[PDB]
Amino acid sequence: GFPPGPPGLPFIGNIYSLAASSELPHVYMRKQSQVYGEIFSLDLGGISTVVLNGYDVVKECLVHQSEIFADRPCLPLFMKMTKMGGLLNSRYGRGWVDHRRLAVNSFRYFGYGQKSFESKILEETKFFNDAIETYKGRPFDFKQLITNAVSNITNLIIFGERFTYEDTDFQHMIELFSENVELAASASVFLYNAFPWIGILPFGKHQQLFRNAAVVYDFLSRLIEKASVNRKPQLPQHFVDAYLDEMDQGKNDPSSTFSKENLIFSVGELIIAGTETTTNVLRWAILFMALYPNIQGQVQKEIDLIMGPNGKPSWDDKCKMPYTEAVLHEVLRFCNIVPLGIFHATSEDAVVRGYSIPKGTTVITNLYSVHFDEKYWRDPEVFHPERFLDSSGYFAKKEALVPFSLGRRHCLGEHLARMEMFLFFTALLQRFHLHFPHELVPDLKPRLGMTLQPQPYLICAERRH
Ligand SMILES: OC[C@H]1O[C@@H]2O[C@H]3[C@H](O)[C@@H](O)[C@@H](O[C@H]4[C@H](O)[C@@H](O)[C@@H](O[C@H]5[C@H](O)[C@@H](O)[C@@H](O[C@H]6[C@H](O)[C@@H](O)[C@@H](O[C@H]7[C@H](O)[C@@H](O)[C@@H](O[C@H]8[C@H](O)[C@@H](O)[C@@H](O[C@H]1[C@H](O)[C@H]2O)O[C@@H]8CO)O[C@@H]7CO)O[C@@H]6CO)O[C@@H]5CO)O[C@@H]4CO)O[C@@H]3CO
Ligand code: HEM
Ligand SMILES: C=C1CC[C@H](O)C/C1=C/C=C1\CCC[C@]2(C)[C@@H]([C@H](C)/C=C/[C@H](C)C(C)C)CC[C@@H]12
Repeated sequence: GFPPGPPGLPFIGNIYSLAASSELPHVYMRKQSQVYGEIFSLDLGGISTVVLNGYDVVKECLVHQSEIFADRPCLPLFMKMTKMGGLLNSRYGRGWVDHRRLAVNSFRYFGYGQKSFESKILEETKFFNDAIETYKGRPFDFKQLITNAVSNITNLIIFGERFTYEDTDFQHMIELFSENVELAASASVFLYNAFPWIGILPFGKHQQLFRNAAVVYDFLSRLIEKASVNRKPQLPQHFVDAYLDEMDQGKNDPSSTFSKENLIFSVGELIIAGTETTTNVLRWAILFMALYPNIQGQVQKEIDLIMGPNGKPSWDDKCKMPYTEAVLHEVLRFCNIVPLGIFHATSEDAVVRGYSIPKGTTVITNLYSVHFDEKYWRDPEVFHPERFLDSSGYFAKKEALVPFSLGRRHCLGEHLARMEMFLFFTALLQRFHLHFPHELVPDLKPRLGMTLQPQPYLICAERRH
């Protein structure tokens, strides 16, 4: 029958278990998998859920049974936000196919498929490093600047332009949207999805989320209107124009899935997916480089050898920079920016390893448990970039590294994120030495959210050459 799992209280089930725990949810789930096995169940206030732990079960579900596990759960929060339309939380089906295909094609065509695109990223690193330089080595929080810089890469693809670092209205929208990604992980929202009548209560994190989402929605529709002003039909300049072309071609198809709503949802999703995740990867990398100056120095040694101290970083340099690549992958493995992926659901009744999983069951992919899977990793609890180097000193790709997930829903933005991570990291470490103020003791415990981000920390960036 159904997979077994820990017991919890009546009504609220394992929401109590997760909330009472001293461990963050993904850690709690990995430990429970040592007791009940690789696939176990949680009851989240009456919502029946299975958790997939370790490389093998995750791959068996997302890859071997790719169609069956490619759906999204109809949680009240998600139904309320996007009606299971758009792209990121779209039901597995025609609408998802339509939006996925459009987004994938737009990212190549308006983005990295064009010769001039990398130079637009480099211009962003220059805007970004110049802003860092203005602090003149005094301690500050990088979060805002990194967020601006990274969101701008996708802005180019979506809106056809970057926005300046004085655009406080755009930055405010992103701040509320990011708050929502964090609130989505709270006990308040787990309880809301279990007992949606809690919406009657006016105070709480659930009302903070709903209010933020209304503000963000309006802002996004106004950005999309402005980006469509000078549109030339069938000659799109960006994802918005391309979306509008699609709506025109499907005007007489009534089952066409493209819509004004779905444009706002899919745009919002593309914006927050990229901005939240890539930002946090860089924020974790900087923390660990300041923490471990010998590792920071090896990276800088390699930059100087390959790029030179004044040469412009290029994506083609990556294959000559194995240690830089090792460090970036080890930040992804170790820091787990998306620890529990995005929740899946079964699109039909499933059988996995003898256990029955009924249609619509929520499926949590514990990606953290894959990256700490001792069948595949030696001492996964240790941060060790050199685990990614082969006996000739070259970067070695590992099957059980899946920070972008696997299967049908695997990260659409992976290639772009990898370019951004590499070019921003190297441009930054080429120009500055990074360390903490007064060598101060920084906190490395992540915040609770749907992504893992560090607590606020100051860093001193000092010009090198
Ligand atoms: O006003 C009397 C009120 O009585 C009943 O409510 C009780 C409730 O059921 C209990 O749970 C408890 O409430 C405590 C609550 O659980 C705590 O979370 C807390 O609140 C903090 C929040 O955590 C934090 O988010 C923030 O609160 C902000 C809200 O999130 C935000 O939405 C906004 O709230 C405003 C609302 O937009 C607006 O509705 C208006 O509120 C009126 C209500 O519409 C109306 O129902 C009635 O409230 C009754 C209610 O019916 C009973 O269930 O009158 C309200 C007029 O005041 O205005 C809101 C105020 O801004 O802004 C807030 C900013 O605070 O911060 C708080 C910090 O405390 O503490 C609660 C302790 O009370 O008890 C209450 C009654 O005591
Ligand atoms: C370090 C950077 C990033 C990481 C680690 C990351 C990770 C992930 C993960 C784990 C998923 C879950 C897929 C699943 O459901 O199993 C995902 C989905 C997704 N990501 Fe990313 N991501 C990154 C950057 C980006 C960027 C920059 C964009 C867009 C500009 C993006 C767009 C998306 C979209 C649209 C989905 C949902 C796709 C679908 O449902 O079909 N991601 N990502
Ligand atoms: C799609 C939108 C934009 C317009 C409106 O505000 C409604 C809306 C909400 C989006 C949300 C709110 C809930 C939490 C969502 C679903 C996030 C979910 C939990 C996914 C998070 C993963 C980890 C991403 C960030 C990589 C992404 C989009 C967020």
